[PDB]
Amino acid sequence: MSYNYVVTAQKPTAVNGCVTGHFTSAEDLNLLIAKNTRLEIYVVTAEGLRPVKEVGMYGKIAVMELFRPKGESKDLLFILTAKYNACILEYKQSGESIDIITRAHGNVQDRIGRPSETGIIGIIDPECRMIGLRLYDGLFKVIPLDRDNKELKAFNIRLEELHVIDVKFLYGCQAPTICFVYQDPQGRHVKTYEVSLREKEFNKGPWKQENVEAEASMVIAVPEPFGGAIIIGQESITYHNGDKYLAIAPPIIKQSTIVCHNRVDPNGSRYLLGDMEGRLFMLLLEKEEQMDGTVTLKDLRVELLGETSIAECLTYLDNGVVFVGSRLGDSQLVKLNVDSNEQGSYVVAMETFTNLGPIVDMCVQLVTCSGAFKEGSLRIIRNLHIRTVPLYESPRKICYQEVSQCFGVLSSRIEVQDTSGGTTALRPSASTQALSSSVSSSEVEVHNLLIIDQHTFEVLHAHQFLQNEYALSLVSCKLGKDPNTYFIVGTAMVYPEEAEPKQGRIVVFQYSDGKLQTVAEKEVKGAVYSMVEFNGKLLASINSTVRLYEWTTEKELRTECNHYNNIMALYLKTKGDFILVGDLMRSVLLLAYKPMEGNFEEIARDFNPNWMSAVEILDDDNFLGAENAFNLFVCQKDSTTDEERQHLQEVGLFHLGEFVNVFCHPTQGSVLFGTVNGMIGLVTSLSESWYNLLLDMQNRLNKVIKSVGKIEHSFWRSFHTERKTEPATGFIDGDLIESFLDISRPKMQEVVANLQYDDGSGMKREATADDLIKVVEELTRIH
Amino acid sequence: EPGYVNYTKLYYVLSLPFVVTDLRGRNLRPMREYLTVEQLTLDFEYVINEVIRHDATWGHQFCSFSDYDIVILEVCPETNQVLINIGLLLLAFPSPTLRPKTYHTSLKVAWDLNTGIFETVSVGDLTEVKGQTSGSVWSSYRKSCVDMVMKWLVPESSGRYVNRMTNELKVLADSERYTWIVL
Amino acid sequence: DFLKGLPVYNKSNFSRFPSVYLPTREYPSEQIIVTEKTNILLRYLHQQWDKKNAAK
Amino acid sequence: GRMRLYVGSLHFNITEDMLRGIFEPFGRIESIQLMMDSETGRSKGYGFITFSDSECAKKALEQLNGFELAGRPMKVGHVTER
Amino acid sequence: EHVLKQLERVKISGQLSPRLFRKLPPRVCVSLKNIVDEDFLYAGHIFLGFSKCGRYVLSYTSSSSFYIYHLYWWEFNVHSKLKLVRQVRLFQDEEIYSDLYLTVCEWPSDASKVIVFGFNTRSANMMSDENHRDIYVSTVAVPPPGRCAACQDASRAAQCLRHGFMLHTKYQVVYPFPTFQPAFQLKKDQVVLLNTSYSLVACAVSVH
Ligand SMILES: Cc1ccc(NS(=O)(=O)c2cccc(C#N)c2)c2[nH]cc(C#N)c12
Ligand SMILES: [Zn+2]
Repeated sequence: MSYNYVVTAQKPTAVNGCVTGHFTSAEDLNLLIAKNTRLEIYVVTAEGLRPVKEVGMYGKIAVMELFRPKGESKDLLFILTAKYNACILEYKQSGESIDIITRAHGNVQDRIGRPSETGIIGIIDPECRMIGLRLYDGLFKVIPLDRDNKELKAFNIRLEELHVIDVKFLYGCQAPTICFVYQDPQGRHVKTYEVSLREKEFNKGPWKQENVEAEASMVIAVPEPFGGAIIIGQESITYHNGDKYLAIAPPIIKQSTIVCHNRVDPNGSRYLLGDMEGRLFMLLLEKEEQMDGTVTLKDLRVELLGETSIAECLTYLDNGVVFVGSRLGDSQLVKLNVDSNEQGSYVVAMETFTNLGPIVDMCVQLVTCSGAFKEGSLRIIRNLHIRTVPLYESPRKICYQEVSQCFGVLSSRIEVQDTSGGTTALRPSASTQALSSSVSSSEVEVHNLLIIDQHTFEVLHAHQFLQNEYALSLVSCKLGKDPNTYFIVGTAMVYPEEAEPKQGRIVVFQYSDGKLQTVAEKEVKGAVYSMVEFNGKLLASINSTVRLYEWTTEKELRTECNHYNNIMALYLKTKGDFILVGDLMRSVLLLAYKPMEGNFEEIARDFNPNWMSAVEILDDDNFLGAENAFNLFVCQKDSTTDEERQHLQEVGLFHLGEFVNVFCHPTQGSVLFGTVNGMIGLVTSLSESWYNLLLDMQNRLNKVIKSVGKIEHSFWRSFHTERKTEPATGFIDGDLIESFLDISRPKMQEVVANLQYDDGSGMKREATADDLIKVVEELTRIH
Repeated sequence: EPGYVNYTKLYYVLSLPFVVTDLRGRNLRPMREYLTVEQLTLDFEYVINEVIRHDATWGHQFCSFSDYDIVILEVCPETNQVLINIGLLLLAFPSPTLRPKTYHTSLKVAWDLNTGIFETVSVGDLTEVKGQTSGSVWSSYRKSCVDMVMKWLVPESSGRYVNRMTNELKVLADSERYTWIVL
Repeated sequence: DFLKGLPVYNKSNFSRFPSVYLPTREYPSEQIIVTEKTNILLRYLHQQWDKKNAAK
Repeated sequence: GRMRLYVGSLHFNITEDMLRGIFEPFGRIESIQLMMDSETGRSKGYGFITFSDSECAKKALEQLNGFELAGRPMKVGHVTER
Repeated sequence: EHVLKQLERVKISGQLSPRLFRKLPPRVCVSLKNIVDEDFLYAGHIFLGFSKCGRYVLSYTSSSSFYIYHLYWWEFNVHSKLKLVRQVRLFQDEEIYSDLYLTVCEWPSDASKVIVFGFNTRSANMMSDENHRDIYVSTVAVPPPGRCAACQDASRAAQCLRHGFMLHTKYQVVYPFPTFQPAFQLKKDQVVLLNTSYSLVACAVSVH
């Protein structure tokens, strides 16, 4: 049996959402930030953002909206988790005492219904009559907002439009009305429906359905006096309101997709628009006052303000200050000013907040390949101390070469196909600013192998791969009886005509005297997804085949053996003669290289359906897996008939709540992992007795520590997929047990009350608060 | 408790007839002292006569019914409710505006599996079958059942699909793992 | 320019320039959120036939 | 005599079992083959129904051709048989 | 959209689901001829497809005055040969004098059992009888996924009740012949709704 302990080294740093409003007091202007499971509460003060409290929710925050139903002196918070836990939260302060009250809570999941392509959408009616939720295709969930009833009986309304892109509740409506963009075989359309709480149905919307741009991706509900809706596309911006229909096709917006918006003015006169390239625009709604008192929208105008980090969300704060919530790069506080600078920009950065996400690869003290596109960087983490190395392009893979005192970094940069012959770069980056550079022999991605100095992180050399060649995998090792250490790169030919790679290369490089020399090339008939040093041989995975290569005295790669039983062999990890193969669609499998046989042997496979993200070998008998549903699992050789030995058993299950892209090596062992949200964690093994004590301690802590939104810890950490839900097993939440040191002394005594149990290799203890304090403190020293 | 419902329970270890066996051929041990077989029946004939008697406004003009066609419109596993549509060929006198005529109607009935108790949810209007054949009426009826299920069709998750396999096929696909067996 | 006159909630906010919440044993709730158990097709037919019953 | 019919202009979610239910009341059916896309993993919108009797297949066409099944007007016709 | 462009999106988004790889071609294509055991060439199996988990691939036999039906479970491993796991005799002690249109179904969440619905175009008696049709339905237990403690207890080459039982039933339907509705009939896990044209029967088989 396998017992594991998972703890957070670095909490998530990517910003998934941000809202402004009056949550703490009616007077306080608050900033609320969602960093996966984490909710950060701030007060906008003279000095900037004064932190109030950071609360960890037992769920991935999917909906975070402030609303004020009548009778409330302050805004209430609505939260929906990825596991469909819904809650209405109230902030309460009594002198120095701070409490987050759960006004209402419950799970709003449906057994029927398939999660929608554009994900969970949560909207609140301007007149706080109801909460609207788009969770599944074909259904619209409505939570009636009634305060004089024991339960908020939520119901589903059928939606004929099975593919909705975005939806919002409209302003200035006598009847609650939703406005949404949907897709069907005739294209994209904008439609409205009135919501009847009495009849539990939709009624004909205020204005006729209108046909829209093929890539119309977001709806903006414009407040009164304008009313109506703004629909943002790839090439156009339109306004719709019953009679009115305005359309602007500004060429400025054509190059990049607008992905976020934020209302500047309470009346919706100005909106901030953020695109994929990090550009910031101002959408202007020019008004016309009517003599009947009403105000009509006369024209729309967009103007480029400047550049910010690639924004996931934007929130205007106060006095021209805007918070840029970034997912792919560092978050910012930016200042808006009417006078342009040296480059003509109206945006000036005030503060920068480090974001490690997405950690797409890492090295070991810790060196990550962080961010993407212009936000691409390297991050050096030690005792936490963080150093950032800007690349201004996408880092893909990293490897350390001790003998060369340098790192090997695969990277990609975007170039544009122009009026002229070839393609040209849009921005200067690491691959175009190296000390020396080379090119291979025998919008688009240009792939490079970067040689970066281990001390200064200076880009010493940049080797550009062939036209349409993508570098996928990277290793630094010595092969065969050859004493030299090489940078080995696995590639694929990505053409603008085909879908699957049918060609690729394995290229052996040697770095000397500030330059990279091509030692050898080996043609493959597919994509070289992963490569690992394996007992002085090269283990590589080409499409669906795992292959072992020998390095000859002739400095050539000679294929030795192949294993063909894979769908997409994306991940490889080895320990001795054992190979752990991770499939994008077919779970994991264990192979063994048979030295006296010169071939592989399929030892055992995990027969469970799992879409893998990363794999790791804990020990000779325990294998760690991370999948697409944000769960961790541990496989073990079934401990007998040959068929029984050929079956890997999932003995450990745990809902992590993060997407793992890289695993790398009291408690035994230390496997560090990097995630999409920039969270860094540690997985370690426990003895049976250590696990038993820590598990009893978890159950005791859960009876004392309360959850915001009243989400059960056990429910949160339960292994969950669209196929099954099972309670977490063989896994200890290190974060929960560590929190014992942070609870008051009277609460510690109630946790350790009539606890002895502890079978430390034999017999029973008699546990006090001080016994466990010593236990938890030794555990905090693992990271 | 009701007369329209019939429930039978039988236990095993080594109305419809059951030839419960192992993988070889042994008919196991039929007793009530392990395997558990359950059989909850719903008599259409009773339901039809009950719904016409109490829930059809035209119930006074009804004479007798001929054939009937039962098409399931919905199965709710969370509430254990089966929504069945009952296609019906009957004989009835018309409105005072006699002479007995053949008509066709639809009876929507919700059937609870926990209680075994049915509930009537819709009584159709008596529509005349003027010189339409028996096949003409059942084809049009089923077409309306198809029409309704398609209208109310809400996509289900990946993991809750009822797999259906039959070969009289060019490829055998494993959708979730993008694997095909070419025949 | 149309960047002049940005919203001012308070001038005393940017002209100048977080603690973890561990909820202690304290639990006063108010309401619960529940989903309508009955099927949407059934609810609609129930709704339409009950309106036909009202048709006096 | 034995007659084969062409059924077309069908909604892609119309199943073989649905087609059987709609056509079976007219007479005995020897075979039904709804054409499927190997690459989509969904109906092509057309197929063939083979009645045991020619007069039974004639009445199925007379009563179903040009009439809407799930909003799409069904196209029921004859076939080569040569 | 190139598979590698799709895969890069995954690494920076953390959004990997099959309903995204929906439009791309199959990753692996293997011909039935290259994975089928040569001794089963003379047998003439009719391959039905994959079980919900990609582990098994099922097939049937319509062997012969009466017809005998058999259900097979083959272990699938992409290019490797199919390995026969389970062979069961469908519709026990039942003499079928006409070739059945059989369908093998699987419940939404219950992977323990499968249902085999076989029906003939029209019932008989020697002579074809136009007013009736025969429905044959069998509930078969699937092989154990791993090591089974109850299965280990055996006296001959076998399988416990949970991972080795079978259920059979036969019923006559009349005009209009009831519609086959497999998705609704098995919407509730472990229940089969069977329209016998005179009543709807709810059939629950469960091992404890
Ligand atoms: C009216 C009707 C409904 C449903 C089915 N079959 S099903 O239960 O397998 C099903 C359920 C829902 C959607 C689909 C799909 N695509 C299939 C029918 N078979 C014959 C019918 C007739 N007349 C019929
Ligand atoms: Zn068993």
